[PDB]
Amino acid sequence: LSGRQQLYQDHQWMRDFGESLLVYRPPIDTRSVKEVIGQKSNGNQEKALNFLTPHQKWGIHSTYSDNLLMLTLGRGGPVVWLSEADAKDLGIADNDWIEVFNSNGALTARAVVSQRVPAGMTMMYHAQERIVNLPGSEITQQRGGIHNSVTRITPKPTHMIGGYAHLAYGFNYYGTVGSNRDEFVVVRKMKNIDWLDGEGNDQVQES
Amino acid sequence: MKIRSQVGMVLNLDKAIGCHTCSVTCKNVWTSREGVEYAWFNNVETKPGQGFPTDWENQEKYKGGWIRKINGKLQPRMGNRAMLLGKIFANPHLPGIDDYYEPFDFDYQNLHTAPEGSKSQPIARPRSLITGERMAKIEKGPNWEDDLGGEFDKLAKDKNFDNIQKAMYSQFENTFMMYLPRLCEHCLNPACVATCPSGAIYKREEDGIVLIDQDKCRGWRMCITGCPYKKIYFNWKSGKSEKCIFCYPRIEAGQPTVCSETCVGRIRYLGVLLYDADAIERAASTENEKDLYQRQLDVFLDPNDPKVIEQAIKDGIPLSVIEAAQQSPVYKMAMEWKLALPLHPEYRTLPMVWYVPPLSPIQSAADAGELGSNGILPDVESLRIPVQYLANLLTAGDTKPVLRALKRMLAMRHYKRAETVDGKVDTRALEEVGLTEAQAQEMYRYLAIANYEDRFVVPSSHRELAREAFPEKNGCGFTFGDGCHGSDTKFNLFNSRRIDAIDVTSKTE
Amino acid sequence: MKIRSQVGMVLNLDKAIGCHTCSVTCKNVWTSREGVEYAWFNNVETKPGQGFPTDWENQEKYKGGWIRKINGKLQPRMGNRAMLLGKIFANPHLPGIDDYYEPFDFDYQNLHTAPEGSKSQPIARPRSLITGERMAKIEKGPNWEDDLGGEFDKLAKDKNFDNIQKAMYSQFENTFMMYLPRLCEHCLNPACVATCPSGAIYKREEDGIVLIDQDKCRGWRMCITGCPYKKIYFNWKSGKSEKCIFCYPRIEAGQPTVCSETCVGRIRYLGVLLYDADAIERAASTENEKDLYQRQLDVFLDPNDPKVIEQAIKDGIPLSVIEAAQQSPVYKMAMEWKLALPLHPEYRTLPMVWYVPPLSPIQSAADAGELGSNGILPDVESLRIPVQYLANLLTAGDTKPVLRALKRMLAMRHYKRAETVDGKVDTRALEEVGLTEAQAQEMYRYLAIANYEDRFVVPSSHRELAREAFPEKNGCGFTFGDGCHGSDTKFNLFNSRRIDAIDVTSKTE
Amino acid sequence: ANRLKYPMMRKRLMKMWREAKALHSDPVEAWASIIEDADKAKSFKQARGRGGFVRSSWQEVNELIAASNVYTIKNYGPDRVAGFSPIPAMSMVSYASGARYLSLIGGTCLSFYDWYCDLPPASPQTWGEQTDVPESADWYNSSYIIAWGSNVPQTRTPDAHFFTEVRYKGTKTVAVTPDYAEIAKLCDLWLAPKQGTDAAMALAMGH
Amino acid sequence: RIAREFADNADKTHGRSMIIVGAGLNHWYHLDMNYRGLINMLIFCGCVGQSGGGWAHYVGQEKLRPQTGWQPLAFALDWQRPARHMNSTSYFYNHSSQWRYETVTAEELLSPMADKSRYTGHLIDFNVRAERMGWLPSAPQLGTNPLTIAGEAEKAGMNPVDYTVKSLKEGSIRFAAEQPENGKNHPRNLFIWRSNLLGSSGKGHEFMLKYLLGTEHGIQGKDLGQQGGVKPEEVDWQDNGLEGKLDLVVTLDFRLSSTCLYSDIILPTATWYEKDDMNTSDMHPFIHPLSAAVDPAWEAKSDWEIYKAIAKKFSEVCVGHLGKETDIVTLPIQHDSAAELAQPLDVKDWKKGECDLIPGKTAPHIMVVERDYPATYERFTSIGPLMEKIGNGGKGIAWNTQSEMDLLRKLNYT
Ligand SMILES: Nc1nc2c(c(=O)[nH]1)N[C@@H](/C(S)=C(/S)[C@H](O)COP(=O)(O)OP(=O)(O)OC[C@H]1O[C@@H](n3cnc4c(=O)[nH]c(N)nc43)[C@H](O)[C@@H]1O)C=N2
Ligand SMILES: Nc1nc2c(c(=O)[nH]1)N[C@H]1C(S)=C(S)[C@@H](COP(=O)(O)OP(=O)(O)OC[C@H]3O[C@@H](n4cnc5c(=O)[nH]c(N)nc54)[C@H](O)[C@@H]3O)O[C@H]1N2
Ligand code: SF4
Ligand code: SF4
Ligand code: SF4
Ligand code: SF4
Ligand code: F3S
Ligand code: F3S
Ligand code: F3S
Ligand code: F3S
Ligand SMILES: [Mo+6]
Repeated sequence: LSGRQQLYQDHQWMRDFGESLLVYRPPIDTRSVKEVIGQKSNGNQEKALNFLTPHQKWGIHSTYSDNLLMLTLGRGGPVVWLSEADAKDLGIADNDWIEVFNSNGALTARAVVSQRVPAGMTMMYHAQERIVNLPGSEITQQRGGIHNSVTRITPKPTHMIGGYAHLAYGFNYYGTVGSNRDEFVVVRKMKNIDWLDGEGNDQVQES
Repeated sequence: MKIRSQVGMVLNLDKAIGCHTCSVTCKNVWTSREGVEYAWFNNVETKPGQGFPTDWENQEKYKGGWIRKINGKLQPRMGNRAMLLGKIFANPHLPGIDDYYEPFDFDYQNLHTAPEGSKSQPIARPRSLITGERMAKIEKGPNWEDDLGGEFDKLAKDKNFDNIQKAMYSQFENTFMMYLPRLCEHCLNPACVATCPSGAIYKREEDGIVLIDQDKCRGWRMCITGCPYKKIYFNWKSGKSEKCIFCYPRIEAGQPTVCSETCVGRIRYLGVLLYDADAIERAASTENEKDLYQRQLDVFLDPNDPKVIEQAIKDGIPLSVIEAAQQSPVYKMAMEWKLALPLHPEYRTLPMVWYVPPLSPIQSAADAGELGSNGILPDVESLRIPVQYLANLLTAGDTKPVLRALKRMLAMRHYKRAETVDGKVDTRALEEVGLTEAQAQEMYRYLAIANYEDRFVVPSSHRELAREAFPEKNGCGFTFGDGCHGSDTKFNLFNSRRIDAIDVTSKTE
Repeated sequence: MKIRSQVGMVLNLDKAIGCHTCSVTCKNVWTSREGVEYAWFNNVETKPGQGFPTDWENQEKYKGGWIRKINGKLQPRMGNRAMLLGKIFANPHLPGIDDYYEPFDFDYQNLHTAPEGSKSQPIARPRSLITGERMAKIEKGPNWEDDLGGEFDKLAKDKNFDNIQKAMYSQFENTFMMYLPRLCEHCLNPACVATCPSGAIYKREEDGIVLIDQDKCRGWRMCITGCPYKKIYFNWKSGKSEKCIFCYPRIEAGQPTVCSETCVGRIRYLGVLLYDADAIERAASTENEKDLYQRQLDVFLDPNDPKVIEQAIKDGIPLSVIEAAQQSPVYKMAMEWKLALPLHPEYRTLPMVWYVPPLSPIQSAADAGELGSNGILPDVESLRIPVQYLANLLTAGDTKPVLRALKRMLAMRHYKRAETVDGKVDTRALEEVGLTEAQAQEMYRYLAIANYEDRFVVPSSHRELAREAFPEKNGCGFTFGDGCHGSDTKFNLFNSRRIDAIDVTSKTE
Repeated sequence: ANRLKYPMMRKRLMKMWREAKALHSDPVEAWASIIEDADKAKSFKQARGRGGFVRSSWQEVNELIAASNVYTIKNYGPDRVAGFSPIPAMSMVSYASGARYLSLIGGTCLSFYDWYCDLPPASPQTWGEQTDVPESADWYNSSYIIAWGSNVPQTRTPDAHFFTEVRYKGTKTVAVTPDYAEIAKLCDLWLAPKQGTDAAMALAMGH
Repeated sequence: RIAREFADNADKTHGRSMIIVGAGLNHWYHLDMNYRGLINMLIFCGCVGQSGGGWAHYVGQEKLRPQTGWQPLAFALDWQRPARHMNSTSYFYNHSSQWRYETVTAEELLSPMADKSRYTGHLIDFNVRAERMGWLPSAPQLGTNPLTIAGEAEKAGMNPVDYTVKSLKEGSIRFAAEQPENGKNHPRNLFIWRSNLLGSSGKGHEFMLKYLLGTEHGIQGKDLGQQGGVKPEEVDWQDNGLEGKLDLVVTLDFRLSSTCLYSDIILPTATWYEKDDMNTSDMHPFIHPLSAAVDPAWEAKSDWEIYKAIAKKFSEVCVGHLGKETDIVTLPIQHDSAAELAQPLDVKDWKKGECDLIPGKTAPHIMVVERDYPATYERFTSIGPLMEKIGNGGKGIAWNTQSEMDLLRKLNYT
């Protein structure tokens, strides 16, 4: 609008949604955990944690994720990073089968316990997808889900603004975004590890 | 005095990004065969950690390297000749497949062939490449500890934490991690060569590359224990051992090794080092292990010294090799700038793949800190990686040479910042570490800009010397099976003749 | 009806410059070994001449090719199965080394080592590569007749001068010469395959390349006589025969042959031809040899015909091969424009390397001549090379197809000159030869501009089909000597296993 | 072992497709007979993700696809046909292939930059530009760099050397990540704010 | 200390302080505050626009350098204008019915100084309003087959554009977004290529499986209706949402991905080592190619050849069903076009009678596009006449490209 780097956003919606000027805004509450936590207990402790999905080292998104070289240099399949404190609290040991879930869905994977992960957050590196080394879910009774099985789209009104100079449409130039880091999930160690494939090669994680 | 040459390698751990590209390219080219699928000639490890194979640095457990007896004589830690032969029916120290990891694959085809009406979404489960059986779970891999993967108490079993109060490092604010890529060291006093009963392992005279003769190896599997770096891997299928071959097929024509040219972080340097082979035993048997580093530097010879040059020519070193030695980035980093250090010199093998230690973020403190000798940039004393850990890894526990390397790197940074930001000449930091402006500028040229021609200065191995390159050029590669390759005597039971040789002798002299 | 594909080749003799570059590159890559030093898989001959080996086109002398018996059945000119076996102890028609030339080298080292005080300037004299003895004089070579080297009466013994009053051509003003580069024709009805008692020679199903199995060949040396083009050369050292392999290692991935990509004159074209294998015998056994050319064209199938396409897919031809066949420059020149003709179709082998005849300077006349149908450009009747000579070489003596090819080339020239010089459309010449403007423009595109992508349209031989490319990709090339290659049965006396195979079977199905 | 070699079709769909073609010579009408039948339509949709893939042929899948497209465009509208393909920069013509076919017939071409949440709406807001940034080589011209929520060595691997090398020119670097990420290994200082609260730190710094 | 050092450095070097930022900050709901925070730091220190300084945002490979050369090819702008672009977040939020489970309200995001009564409704209501005001694109666009509008307009005695505007005002024709579950306003055919939507980028994976695919899903919570929540005021509501919306899911890949596993048809495509193409990035200034080392293995085909063949079959199969049609296409007000100067001082909703429905200003542009369905293949395989008739351009500028088309006739033949 001004032809210069715009610090002030004067569009009606920008003003009314409180962003005419930059201001601090805390992570939003997706309310995806409190309605399902403890509803389908498997006997193990459950805990809510921030679910971050930074991009992985053993693939570019899901490409190369099934590549044996990447699977061999990584942890052989879908895994989730947990702080030592959180894992110990939940009785989870390194490489234990765990299940992460909320109102949106559930996923299964193995834990990577590490000191470099701060307490309160979990990281399932972006995309390890749904075709390799995933057992059945104790929550859904279906094949375990993926990292996006626990997320859901929530648009922001300020990203719908159009017909206003710099705030006008363009393919890939403006529009609602698929934000996802504010998500929280319930985490717990798995008990029954059923593969749902008729091989009769299932396991049970004790206690 | 017997001069020999070798293309040494230096890895700048300060620029290491722990990406493993080096490992994947080597694997694709050299070890994708059944039998060595679990073997990574080049492998990268995140420290603190126990590595691949697990706890390979624990020589009390694995018995690798050499020991210096009370009489001053060298003996493989594995035992002398008789002791070693007495262990041949079952090597008691041999690492098992589980010390590496059980190689696996996945049933991808189940995704394609799953029958109609499946009760659940089909999936690809793991299967062992050793037994072909279903694996209930993958519990180990060659890079299992990547980026501090595992509880600190487990990772901290790291041999290099010896003599260090490591409790403080289990605290979040004091967390640290580094990358250690490694391959065979192609040692001057290799423990592998010394521990092979068949004498199938040898160091090539012309370029110092150490190889396991695939014809002559008998599969005694003692060498695996002998190597303190555990860089020899048994091929469980062929029944013979294999190891990094320093990409000799490429080096032979002057090309960088695959892991060197494909190093994304641009941290690997290749350059010739001329050494006095006659001094190898004297150096490796020095009484104090903290003297091994300097004793080895003393075996390296000055390539610009006419005395060395003339001796080199007399000893058969090609002119192009001597020339390459005179512009060797490895010689500059190890001998001139003292930035590169050997990996575990205490094993007494006189390793030829060296490392520049890594810098790190400043340690946790009470406040934001104050300007130090280097201004806004770090002072060596503030780095978070404990210098004693690095000394255990590179200098037999002596922190002096590690501190010098790190301080010099930081000094170069201070000097360059004054130059590029303040537009002023400030040699205060350089003077403190004994560096001249010229040295700092050359260090910068090689370490920062690092042009391709400066990272790799590999001369030809001159395959034409003492051989017959003409008939070879004309007939090599026609692998019809003449059955005459590999022997000097011409007689052969199948009454054949070499395809790449001349049988009709000239009668005109 | 059984469809098969092959990459055929067309050489435009009108653009041929007789440089032999094609011969040198092939030699360097494939035949520089002792035993085949005298063998030129690709060789270029200047015509008129007798060639390499001498008088190879004289089948009455060399007994190559096929004959059609009175009962209509085909039989190698060499004799039927029993007749041929009766000649095995000493092939009575076999060409001797002198029919090619005695391979030689020179004593260059005498130039370097001549002793001080030599009475005369040292020189490098010839020596035999067969005996190693001094040769008093070199009297023959593979290209001895280059550029009319030799008396006319000698060169004119050329088989192609049959039925021609050649006296007039011995006159200076009527002199003419052309170049004939050639390799193996990789025939559809190869006489070599049919005349090998061991059955070591075969045509590859997927790409029609004809090869002599170096494992299975027993050195019966009958095939050499069988080939009417004398394109199989005995390796006097190995005791086995070898021949042009159509550079299959390159063709297999879609690359041009070495002689094709290195052709300086840009006269070689490579393109797929789909043929009905079930019609091979019917075509090759046609009663009149002047019908062999057309009978072969009838075996070639239209790649744009959905009927052929669907049959091709049913018969296993890869989609990329069918696609390549649809833009084949060879198909356009042989089938559509009728510019390319087979080499000696009367041998009845159904050759797959064809040629476009050459134009030539106008013949000697009383005056400077007058404008003809093509203006200042030549009319086919004025060309100095006798058309009957070209017909003896390419169409079993029938001048009709040769005249058509030559006239069409000249017509294109007339049409293009009107366009580029007069800026006018003149299709008079094209209409006279039955060509459309579109055809002339496409001919021009391929023959004149001749972009790389238009000269070579080679599809992949798809080595992954019906084989296991994965384990091969991972382990091919490690020639340690597993002794398990070359056989389907796994059992082997040395109790070994294939390096590039998987021995541990999956137990999960 | 996971390479796709031939065109594949869900068995239930193939069965109905071929039976439909046996009663409807025109493929558009064959498709109609299947899709307009609730039981038939449901039979192959519920088979999604439940095995049963069988080898088909390019001719078969191309006809079915074309027929389905025509039927949909004719009865509902061209915008009832859509295609999702992203990041044309990684393979320009490959992206163009489907986008061109769809655009010619009126189908919808779905965006990706916003969808993936790679679009920083703050860019259009501040500069009226989707995204335009300095090349990695330009990092070398900087004398002070903060790597904020960007895991350079892991997610910008081929360009990381510019970051590690510029340090030798005297450039100071700072890593801002909640966990001890790979990027921290390369910097002079590691700041670890609670994830999602970075704007607070930026505001205080601006202050 | 760092704020000071950062600024001091920028002052001394005239802006050579830089901030490399990524998804660690950009994937939060309030990504804009994270970014404006960093951006302000850089602007206050004059770092933007100076070599060695500025905002260095790195995420995906979004920089296709030869932009205006590629755009006409990708969206057939050489033949027809405009195409049908759509912003996917709104598209999936709508069609995979994730709005039916929304927990976040616009009300709780408003400034405390805003008139709450002026911003009531579900988040999706704001999107529908944005759509009808020409702010954002729609897909499907209208609740009636856009190929039938021109016919009805002719019978009404008025041109298609005026007929559409009149129908919209009166409500005889409605934006499809208002009734996404009525059975005619959802996508039915979806092509997926160079993407693993169902195994990677698809947020709300289980919702996509349920609503788009019609298969079992792992959703654990109740939807708005089941919770007795407030239904939207711009979108119709039904307790039992429409499931299995996609009639056909076609995926092109070289490996059997998660998306392939859930598709109806999988087409084998050529790997990057088996086809020709080009690649560029934000990271460096070089353009280089993908090349075929060997012909695609087995029956794989490049994406280009796959769609060319589909275009060929479509062109013959559509005969008798689709001919030379007239399409009514909505187009949102575009940034970098004179129309971006739409609403200067406030926001007026024509449907609320706050202003007239003026396409291109208070609503989306209403364009007429002629399509020659039988000629789809011939157009796909040729560079259209619009490059010569209209020209080429982008980012607010245009130019004549006749000389380039002349060159192309010689390079590609005609
Ligand atoms: N919670 C959460 N959600 C997030 C993100 C997050 O951080 N957190 N990240 C976003 C972001 S930033 C991105 S960039 C998307 O995931 C990228 O997804 P996409 O499916 O395109 O890549 P991918 O690599 O997975 O897909 C590539 C597929 O295409 C195949 N492929 C690759 N090349 C080709 C080609 O040339 N032709 C064809 N036909 N296919 C090809 C490939 O096998 C794979 O299946 C997304 N959602
Ligand atoms: N190896 C690899 N590289 C890739 C990709 C891939 O999948 N794999 N994908 C590419 C694509 S498309 C993208 S979008 C990028 C994404 O890559 P980046 O932009 O690097 O994105 P992230 O991985 O999400 O975040 C980077 C790091 O920031 C830290 N972080 C997480 N949350 C926060 C936070 O709230 N505040 C701060 N200050 N830091 C935080 C973590 O250490 C995390 O690893 O990578 C690109 N390159
Ligand atoms: S590092 Fe290499 S040369 Fe040295 S002992 Fe081990 S295998 Fe032998
Ligand atoms: S030098 Fe060659 S063989 Fe050795 S680790 Fe590197 S790539 Fe592998
Ligand atoms: S030309 Fe070749 S294929 Fe034909 S007969 Fe001779 S050697 Fe055999
Ligand atoms: S095709 Fe190959 S082998 Fe045959 S003549 Fe040509 S270069 Fe020689
Ligand atoms: S001990 Fe020697 S015999 Fe082979 S297995 Fe080792 S090189
Ligand atoms: S880990 Fe990466 S930085 Fe080089 S040493 Fe290996 S390629
Ligand atoms: S006859 Fe046969 S046995 Fe060998 S020499 Fe000729 S191919
Ligand atoms: S003679 Fe020369 S013109 Fe070509 S065919 Fe051989 S390279
Ligand atoms: Mo992205």
